[PDB]
Amino acid sequence: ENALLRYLLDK
Amino acid sequence: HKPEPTDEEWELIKTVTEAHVATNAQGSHWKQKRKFLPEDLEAFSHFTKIITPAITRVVDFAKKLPMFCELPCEDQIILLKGCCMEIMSLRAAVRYDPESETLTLNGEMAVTRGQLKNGGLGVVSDAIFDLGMSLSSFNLDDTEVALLQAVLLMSSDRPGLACVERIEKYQDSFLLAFEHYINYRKHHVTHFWPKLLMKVTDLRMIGACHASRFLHMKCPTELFPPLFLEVF
Ligand SMILES: COc1nc(C(=O)NCC(=O)O)c(O)c2ccc(Oc3c(C)cc(C(=O)c4cccc(C)c4)cc3C)cc12
Repeated sequence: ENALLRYLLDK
Repeated sequence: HKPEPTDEEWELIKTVTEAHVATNAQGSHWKQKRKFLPEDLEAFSHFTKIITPAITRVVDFAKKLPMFCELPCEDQIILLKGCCMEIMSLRAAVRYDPESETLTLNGEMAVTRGQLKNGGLGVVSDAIFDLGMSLSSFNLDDTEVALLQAVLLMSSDRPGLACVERIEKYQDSFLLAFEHYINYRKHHVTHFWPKLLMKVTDLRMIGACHASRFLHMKCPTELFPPLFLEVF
């Protein structure tokens, strides 16, 4: 649930 | 005598242009690193394997805009979901070669109209190719493409957004700075600014049909790459 997108945004 | 960019606008143009160039595949080396694809689910396979790096470059582009970074992550998620396919489409359309009648994807794969269409995009392939063809006489430079990307990224009308007005303010900055650059560039095309705004609508329609077709394309979901599913 946006977990990959969330990871890529907060790096 | 139409207004040319302010100093603040020139700084914004530098920021967004540099963000675009740093995240545009083989910016320099795309024409030569390009290989033509020969000849459904099998082109689905080469097109799935390349979508994920294309999404990632869009994410990188957004993350180099300081305006984007002051937004809450849940708004960033909505904005990126709304504009990946519009930006990726634009990035392919400006890489139309009339001679080969190809678009280049990921700075490396040249596809034809039939390849992209049979490959799985359907009528949206015709929409992206016809945008590429009509962008030829526009002669868009890196700055104009970056500003088009910034304008699509900063869409307030995206459903679920918290900072709807902060976003519209950011967009209005990019739009003003973009028009001023256009006034300054003096393209030899009548009503260039009104016509570029119509191209923005063309990309927004591509954004919504990709959405429409993804619904219809569900073919089990573990077959589609994870990040693609996140950005529908
Ligand atoms: C916008 O145009 C595109 N641009 C780029 C790109 O690199 N742009 C240039 C640049 O960024 O410099 C791509 O890499 C694309 C990859 C697939 C694609 O279109 C699709 C195709 C040709 C098939 C399907 C599918 O059938 C499918 C279904 C589920 C999952 C997946 C990954 C694919 C979906 C899409 C978006 C469209 C792409």
